[PDB]
Amino acid sequence: EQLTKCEVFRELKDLKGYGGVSLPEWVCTTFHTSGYDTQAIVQNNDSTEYGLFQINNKIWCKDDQNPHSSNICNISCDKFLDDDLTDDIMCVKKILDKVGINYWLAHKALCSEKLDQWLCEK
Ligand SMILES: [Ca+2]
Repeated sequence: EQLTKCEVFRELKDLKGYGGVSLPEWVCTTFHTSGYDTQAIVQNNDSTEYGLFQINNKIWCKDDQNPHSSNICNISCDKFLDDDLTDDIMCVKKILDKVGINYWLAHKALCSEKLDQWLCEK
């Protein structure tokens, strides 16, 4: 499910300013993390990342590949592949509170400058 820039802008409302991260920074971070695809699945080494935010199953959510996950978000990873981003966002908040925005390697590298390009109107 490939969302558009403004659909992401609209759906990530509850993250606005959280942890001091602006909405524009989030639209930018999710693109360079999953390309706006809520069904994105990437697995490198002993880890598989899920959804729009690419939440790993190493410590955030539990899945099949790793039953022994810390599962800090207390949720099955498959819940990060549907169209409802509510539970994804709740988990993102736990990630921000704990490891911070740097979980998303893309934020520092490309989403800390030039943010106006990522805004929407109306
Ligand atoms: Ca979800």
